[PDB]
Amino acid sequence: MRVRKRQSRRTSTKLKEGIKKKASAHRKKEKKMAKK
Amino acid sequence: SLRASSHLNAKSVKRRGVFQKAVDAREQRISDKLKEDLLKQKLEDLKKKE
Amino acid sequence: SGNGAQGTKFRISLGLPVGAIMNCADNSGARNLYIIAVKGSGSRLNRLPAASLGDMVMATVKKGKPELRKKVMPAIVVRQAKSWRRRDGVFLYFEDNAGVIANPKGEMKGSAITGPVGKECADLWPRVASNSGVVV
Amino acid sequence: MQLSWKDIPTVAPANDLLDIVLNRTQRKTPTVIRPGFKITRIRAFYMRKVKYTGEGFVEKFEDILKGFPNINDVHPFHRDLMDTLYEKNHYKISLAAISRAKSLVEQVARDYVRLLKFGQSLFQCKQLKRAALGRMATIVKKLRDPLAYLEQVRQHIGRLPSIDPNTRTLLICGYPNVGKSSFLRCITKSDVDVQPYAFTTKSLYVGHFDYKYLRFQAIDTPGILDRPTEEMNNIEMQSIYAIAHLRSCVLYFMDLSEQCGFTIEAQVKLFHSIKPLFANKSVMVVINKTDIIRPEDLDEERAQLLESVKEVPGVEIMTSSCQLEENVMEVRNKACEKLLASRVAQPQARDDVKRTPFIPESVKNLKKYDPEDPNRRKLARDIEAENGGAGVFNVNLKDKYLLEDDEWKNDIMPEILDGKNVYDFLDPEIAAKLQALEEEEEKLENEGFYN
Amino acid sequence: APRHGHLGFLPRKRAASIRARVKAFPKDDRSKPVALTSFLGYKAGMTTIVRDLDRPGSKFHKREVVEAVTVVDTPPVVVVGVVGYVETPRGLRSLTTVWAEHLSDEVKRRFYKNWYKSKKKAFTKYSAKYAQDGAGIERELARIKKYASVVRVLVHTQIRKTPLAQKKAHLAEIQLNGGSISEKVDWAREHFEKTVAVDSVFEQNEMIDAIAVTKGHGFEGVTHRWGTKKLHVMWSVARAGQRGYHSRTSINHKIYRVGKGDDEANGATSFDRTKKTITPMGGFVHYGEIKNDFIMVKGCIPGNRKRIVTLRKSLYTNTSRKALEEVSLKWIDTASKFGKGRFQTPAEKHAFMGTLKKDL
Amino acid sequence: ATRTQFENSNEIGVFSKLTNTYCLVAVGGSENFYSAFEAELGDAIPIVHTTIAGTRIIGRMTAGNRRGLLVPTQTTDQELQHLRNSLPDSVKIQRVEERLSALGNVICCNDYVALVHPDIDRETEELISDVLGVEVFRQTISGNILVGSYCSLSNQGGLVHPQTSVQDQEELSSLLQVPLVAGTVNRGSSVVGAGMVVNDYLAVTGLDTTAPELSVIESIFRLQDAQ
RNA sequence: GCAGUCAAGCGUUCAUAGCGACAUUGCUUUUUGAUUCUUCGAUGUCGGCUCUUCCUAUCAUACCGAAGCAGAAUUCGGUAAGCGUUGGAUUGUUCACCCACUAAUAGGGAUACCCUACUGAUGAAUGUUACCGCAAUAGUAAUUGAACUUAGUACGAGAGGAACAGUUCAUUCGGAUAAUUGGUUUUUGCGGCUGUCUGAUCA
RNA sequence: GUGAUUUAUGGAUUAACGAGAUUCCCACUGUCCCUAUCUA
RNA sequence: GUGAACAGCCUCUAGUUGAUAGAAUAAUGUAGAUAAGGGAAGUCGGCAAAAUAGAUCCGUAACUUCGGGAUAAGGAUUGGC
RNA sequence: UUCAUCUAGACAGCCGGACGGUGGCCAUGGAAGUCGGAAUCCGCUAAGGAGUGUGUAACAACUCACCGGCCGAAUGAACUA
Repeated sequence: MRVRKRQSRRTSTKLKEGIKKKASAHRKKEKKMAKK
Repeated sequence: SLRASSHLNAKSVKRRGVFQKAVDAREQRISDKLKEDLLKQKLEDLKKKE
Repeated sequence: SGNGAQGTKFRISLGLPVGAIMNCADNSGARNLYIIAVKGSGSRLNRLPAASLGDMVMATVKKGKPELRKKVMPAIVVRQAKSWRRRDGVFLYFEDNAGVIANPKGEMKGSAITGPVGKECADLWPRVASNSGVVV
Repeated sequence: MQLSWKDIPTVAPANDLLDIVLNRTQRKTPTVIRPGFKITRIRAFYMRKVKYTGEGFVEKFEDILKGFPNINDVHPFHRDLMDTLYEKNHYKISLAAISRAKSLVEQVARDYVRLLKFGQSLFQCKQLKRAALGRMATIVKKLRDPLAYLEQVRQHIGRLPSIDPNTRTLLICGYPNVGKSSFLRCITKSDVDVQPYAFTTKSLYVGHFDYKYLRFQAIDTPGILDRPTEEMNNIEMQSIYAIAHLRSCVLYFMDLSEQCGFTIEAQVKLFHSIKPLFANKSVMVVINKTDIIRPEDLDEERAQLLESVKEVPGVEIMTSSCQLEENVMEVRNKACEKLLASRVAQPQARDDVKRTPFIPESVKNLKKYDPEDPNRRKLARDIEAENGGAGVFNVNLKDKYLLEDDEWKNDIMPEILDGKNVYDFLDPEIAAKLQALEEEEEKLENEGFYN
Repeated sequence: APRHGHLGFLPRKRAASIRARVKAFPKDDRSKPVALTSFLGYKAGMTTIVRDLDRPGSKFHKREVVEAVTVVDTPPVVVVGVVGYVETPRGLRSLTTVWAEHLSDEVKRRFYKNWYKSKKKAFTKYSAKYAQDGAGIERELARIKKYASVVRVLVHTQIRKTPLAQKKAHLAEIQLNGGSISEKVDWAREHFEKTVAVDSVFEQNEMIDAIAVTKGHGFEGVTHRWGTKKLHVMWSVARAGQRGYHSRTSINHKIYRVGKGDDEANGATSFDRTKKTITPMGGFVHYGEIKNDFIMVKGCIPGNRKRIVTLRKSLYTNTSRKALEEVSLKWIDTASKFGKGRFQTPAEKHAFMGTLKKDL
Repeated sequence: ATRTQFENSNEIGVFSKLTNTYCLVAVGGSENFYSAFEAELGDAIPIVHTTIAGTRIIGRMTAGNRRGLLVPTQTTDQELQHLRNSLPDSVKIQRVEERLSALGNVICCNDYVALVHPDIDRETEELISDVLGVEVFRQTISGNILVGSYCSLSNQGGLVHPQTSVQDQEELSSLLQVPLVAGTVNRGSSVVGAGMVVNDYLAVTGLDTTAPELSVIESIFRLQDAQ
């Protein structure tokens, strides 16, 4: 048939090392909420 | 559609019917002429041989 | 094509775009038509939808009885004013463009006709063939 | 519309309805928006989406409401049928509620799209979109309850038999365990069950028949119990309203026999209870299952009941049964005539001789065609069929007629020369004309004219 | 909207030979005798035809209807040699040719390209190899009898037998649809330096395929090339280029006549009864006369006048009624196409005009 | 009396034609309507697949009787030849030259008398009486000028469109010399010549023709052996 | 949205220090379709075409499941993107919304000679020159409606009424062709015309 | 200041005229269906 | 000569025969033309192209500052001996 | 992991049993284990509910859930990751 698009696992940089850089900040938020 | 299975096999049974038989007799009909052309040219060659 | 039109239509030349005035060959006293529409249309970009002999339209009456004016009703073409080809070999044409009025089913609005109608529409529409005084 | 309601495909429940509409509006309209696109586009997106959802909702609801008959002032007959059967108040208040819900849909639509031109950001505008959609969802899950009732009535409304009260009809009524279903099935083209239990016919069953080149319909009753004389169940009220409204004749189907759920004395008093509903109906009673009883030996008190039935102006006893055809069609004929009772140029012949019609001997001599005979005329469509189909067969237009000789009937007309094709030439005495010119050339050849 | 073009014939370039080359044949049937699968001749002009119509069910059943045909010169066609072809895991492979001991000046003039300066030495060693015994020939022949699941024969035309003057013969190969490849090559060996009709391949009530090269028209741009409207880059954006002289293939072609040169009154239906060959007044338009066999087929073949075509016998067992209907002609127009022709014969011209100043 | 359907159309006398001594039929589609006619009549008389300039409409482009037959200018030598070969030579055949060709549209005729346009030419008006021996009259019906379309005739009876007033009915029954009825066919189809056809021993009508219509035509044309 | 109920579970252990899954109840502008002509600061520059390809979450065309489906057609859903999605009416403005056809008239995205890409065209070198052929690969196109029959069939009470097969036409697209018809003229081929020049005709 | 005429940021009106601005009717036609050809 | 003419067309007196040439007709351009049938549907937009245009006979409304509008409109006619 | 059953016979599978007042109460025109609301018990019992589904206009008939037989070893439920 017309077998559909395959989405990558390439480098494609946003996600990866910069977003859960912020999610390390989310672990900071976890510490901030654990006080309550 | 041209290439639907229903129209196709419905045409295949009919092709197995009258049409292929017409062609099978036509090919013998034309094989007669195709072979007697050799005879015509060969009797011309006999007119050369004499 | 629609209902009533017994038999199929064979391909003929196409003379009548939309906005094409024609005569009304009926016995109601209506005088002219102005085509707006065709039934049995082709689909293509930038085209003008064409009508021809045998075809069935929707259209107005621009001049006729006032009760019928400012109202839309169907019609059949009866004279083409453009050259066509009947397969029994000849080219031909009538002079003038004319179309008569009839219900959507195919039944003729008026009871009678003035002037010639083409063989094609005559063969096609039996109520034309019954109400028509002429053939070609 | 009158006499049929079929163009209402279904009504789904509220959850099916919202799922269908929301799936349609997720499918059709676009779904992909980033923040970095412009605010005109971001407002237009959610505005188009909510507008399309309202479009789908109202497009469903118009098919709902306009599909339904709006029973008020359609017919007293069918309106009373709906009254006994279909819970009038639930019907009207349910349709009014969903129409109100349509107005609510339009109101929330207009209010939100009045707002949304001031959409500023995603945490505001996406939530506005969800808010509008969930609000109309709140209306939908407010409107769950009547929809099952609406659906189940819609299932039954399409499968109703269709009877216009203004036409000639035949209101045949009989007791429980009377044989009226068997009688109707014999007289008419009708499928009605013949198991002798009381409530076998459950509604107004229709049966057609012909008489004097006229159509006639036979309306069967499910049986009646008027023991309070004011209130009867929804099965019994239907034939009651039929006998009330249908302006046609009524046929009483009497069974003076032991094969009933009740005695014979109940039959006459039931007749007396229903007496006021025979105003202009031209009643005709008939006794059935009569071969077993032969009521000529019937007792004096029951015969006195038979006479005590007969004070009303229109009434007529007959006797028939459900194994013979002649008496049943006789009573059918004269019942139709009772209903009828309730309901060109000259030549002058301008001439001395008569113009008699021409009918030759052979048309009378030939046999009328037999549909099935082992040997008969062949109806040449059927001759075509056994060699090729009816479209594919070429037929010789020759060899089907008379000529001087059938040998050269298949001969090819030349019909053509170098010029001046022959059918303008063709007649007899052409050889005589050829000689008439042969003599002429014999003159002019010798005179030196062709010098 | 649609796309203002097709995509199948997309590299719209000129072909490499005016001989449109057969690519397809119907496979085989090894129960019959051999039947030639193709033939070839030279297109000459068009005519108009009326025809009475045995089409059951159609609107025009049992009526006269005018339609339009073409005509092609179809002289007898002589065989000169054969080749074998064997299946591989690459495709097919030419493994031997064999020729037929005496070759015409025409084909010797084909293989050479500047004729008159040539010594015309084309096959002088091959005819010497055709020894007292033909030993090497039979060696390289029975090889093919063993191998070569499918086999073709070479042909050439007799183009001197046409009004056209090119002096050169158009070779081709032709596949067979018989069995018993030994019988095929034996048949062909008997047919060496022997020629073949076109009523010995084809007949009426037939469908054919017509493969040829079109008329050229030069480097016409978009507006007339693709019928496109008038006021990185993709290959389907309707850019200008060469039109015409492409190869094509036209199918489902209903023959009406299989003509004959020796048959006088080739224009004769049963109806006309006029002794006129189909060569109309004035000669053909840029072609001459038709004093040979011919074919009359409806529609319009790709080509121009005085162009070659190749014929194939419809490549499969057709299924439509139109592939099997029975043809009956009623009249051939035989008028000059060098003007609005009115008259079939110059005797008719004399008859309708009368005698004239130059007549006496 | 029989209802009969042409291919899906209820109007018969536009596609076919009847006389007492023969019958005509178009060739549109498949050979079922000819079998339909011969199922009733058989080989008592010739039934002929016929055309008019390749047209299907013989029922309104033709007029004749058991004594003779007429066809307009547009018809061809082939059809004329085939008509004589098919039909016996007892009945006449003749091709007419006129301005206008709608013969069956403008001739309602039976074997003794026929009606025609007012503006019809006197040459063919003489010729039709010459070939058929019938009395000719040039009239209208309720102002409706097409006579061969809105009337169907026989020697038993006849019929006219329903709008005719009774004075018109009687003064035309005088001219036509059979009992008349201002009647209908196929639920009020005004076009009765095509909606039905009739001769002295048969009538044919569309499937939509109802039982009252069947009864009145059956009575007025006196077709069974008990009428 | 807000506020409860129901409360799988969670909590140094936990109902009750407290959250919380899914449903439910609260009106949110009117219980008998009576309507209400509510467009209430649309503040941005695109808008409208020539015209190519791609995505599907399909509007018809395929094949299917279930639905009170007796049929016709419809209501949903599934695989489906192979092929198709119009002519007009109205504003600088996209905002707004009708008429009619058709099977439907789904939603979306993407100066210029210079080198590149695209459309097309030759070309020495393979010991030569020529003919015939193979076909790795690449592209790929056909579509839809209507109709005779089946058949007024079964089914339905009737109104109504398809179907499968056999058969013919037609639409939109593509590719050829010049028989014929119609259009085209520097054949300036044949006539004719106004003014003028070679005295006049002629030319 | 203002700009002919009737009756002074000037008020109601106005025949003729304007390379002044807008709507519509006739015929006209390749603007278009739908493009084709010829000439320097 | 023409004709209203000093418009345009042709010619005598007189003067140039200068404007880089040659061979070829593939598109598209630039200028110039013709096209059936319909007749502004197209388009923001009758943009441009095209229509009557010259001379005589009759005739030419409302409105007006009565002076005009007015070649109004609109119909017929136009050669040669 | 924790609950459970088990050669004093685990589960699968085959067969039978699966009773009364009872057709329990009004409801109804008809509603008897099931259109339906309230209730919902006791005798014998190995077990059998005022009775899960099949379905008659009603009844009727059939099955498991509840038990016993014939075969003999393990097996089921919930939860976790």
